[PDB]
Amino acid sequence: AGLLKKTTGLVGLAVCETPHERLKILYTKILDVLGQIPKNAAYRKYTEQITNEKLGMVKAEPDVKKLEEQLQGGQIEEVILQAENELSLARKMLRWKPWEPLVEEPPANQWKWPI
Amino acid sequence: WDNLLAVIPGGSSTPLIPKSVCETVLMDFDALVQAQTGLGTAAVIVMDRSTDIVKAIARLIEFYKHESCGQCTPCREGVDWMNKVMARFVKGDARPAEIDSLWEISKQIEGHTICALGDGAAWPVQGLIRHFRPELEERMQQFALQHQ
Amino acid sequence: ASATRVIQLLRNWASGRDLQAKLQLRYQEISKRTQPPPKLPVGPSHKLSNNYYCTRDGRREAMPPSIVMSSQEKKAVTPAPPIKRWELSKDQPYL
Ligand code: SF4
Repeated sequence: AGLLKKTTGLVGLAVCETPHERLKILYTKILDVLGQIPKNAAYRKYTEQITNEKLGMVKAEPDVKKLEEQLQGGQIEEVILQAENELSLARKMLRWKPWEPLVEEPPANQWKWPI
Repeated sequence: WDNLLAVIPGGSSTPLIPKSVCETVLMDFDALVQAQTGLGTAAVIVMDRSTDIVKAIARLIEFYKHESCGQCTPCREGVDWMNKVMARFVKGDARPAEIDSLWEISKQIEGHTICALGDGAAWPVQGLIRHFRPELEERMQQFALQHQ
Repeated sequence: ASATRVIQLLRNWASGRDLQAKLQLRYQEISKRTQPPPKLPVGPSHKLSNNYYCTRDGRREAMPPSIVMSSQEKKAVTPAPPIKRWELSKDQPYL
């Protein structure tokens, strides 16, 4: 927390003045969109393993200055940006649906370099 | 017993034994084997302090070079290589690491030959290396000292 | 060097610094071009004692890519620990 940081050190990236709850209502959203995905999905178990877990201290600890080393994710103003891509990514494999078997096995021994 | 420096136990191929180990051992196949040598043909050769062990097997290893049929390369090449490097050892023209180098090639031609002469050559020099090691170091020390 | 103290003063004042301390050219400080013969060292494995190439087989010791999964509770990991935010240079933090 403390005095609002004038600049985050990355041009284009802006300092958000309400970062803790922005992480909160983002982090709920991936948990929300994860609801559609099946339980057997490998994505979901990994998602919930780091979503509400990392929703933990941000819910508990409110000082973003201490929150830097809570997630080892760098500056908070890009962590919420990173959470945005995770929310974005969750939408992506809501369509890819990758837990089916391979579309096609690799044709003959194409791999196995050298030739 | 004071005079004798070492004794060829049972044959030229069998590594020579010094007084330090041959003070009690019985001349039998089993005791000779555990004495890092062999009874072989019971060709016991006595030799005193006055003679040099290096000049002793010098003529011995020279005879081995004069015999090898040359069929397999380890005996054909190594034994002559042994003769040249050991000829330097007589005067002492080698650094301390050459004894390990001589030991290395001695293990190289040991067993790798078609016949047992190749190892039959390894054993005498191998026994000389393991027993009169300080003698080789001081003989080489005199070589560099007198030819400084 | 040649240059008299008068215009040396002109260079020093106009540039705001003393240039006679170090100049962009060279002088007698350069090592002369007839350096004595060297005695370059020998290799670490140049010993004639145990030196078998069966030990150092850099080309040979390489192994195929290790098979771990092929087409033919759990925990979440990362390819490496996340980076550490390095601190400012103690010598000079802010230019
Ligand atoms: S070890 Fe035997 S086969 Fe080989 S070169 Fe010597 S005598 Fe010939």
